[PDB]
Amino acid sequence: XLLVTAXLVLA
Amino acid sequence: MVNPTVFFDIAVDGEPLGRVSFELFADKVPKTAENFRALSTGEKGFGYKGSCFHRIIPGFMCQGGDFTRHNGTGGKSIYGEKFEDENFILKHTGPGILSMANAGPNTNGSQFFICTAKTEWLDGKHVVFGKVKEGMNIVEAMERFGSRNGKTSKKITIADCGQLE
Repeated sequence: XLLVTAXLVLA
Repeated sequence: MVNPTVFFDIAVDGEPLGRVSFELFADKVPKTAENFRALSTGEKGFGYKGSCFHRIIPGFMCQGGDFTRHNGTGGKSIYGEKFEDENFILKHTGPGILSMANAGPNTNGSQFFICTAKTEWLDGKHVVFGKVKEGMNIVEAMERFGSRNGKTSKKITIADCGQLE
């Protein structure tokens, strides 16, 4: 999907 | 504080692309603005100069600030490994918003993203702390080097950064 993470990038 | 302005000079594989400057909202999120300001000046003897935007997704955002690992797993704040979500007063209102990337509540480090679109779904999960002042066309040009999965066709680096005012 559209997220901005640091470590587990999701969809 | 009276709102600081920071600049990044972007390079693509070493060739210069130009400068983007940011207004940091130190009047609403003083702690978060200050962490980004000092990492841009490198005054604690560590910061963003020489790091790269490791994930750019066209129509969404450009992500960078992982000066430790260069890939999304590292980076650190001037307050230590991580710090708390100061507040969610400002929203992700459109292109040019600067906001903190994290790995869940109160995990802010040094990673950030420049929005190239309105990202309302991130409201209340990520702390908005600034906006692009000058150089949005440099950001739209950086979007073109990214992909659906965020991998970049060239190494995009912050060749130099500092505070202007």
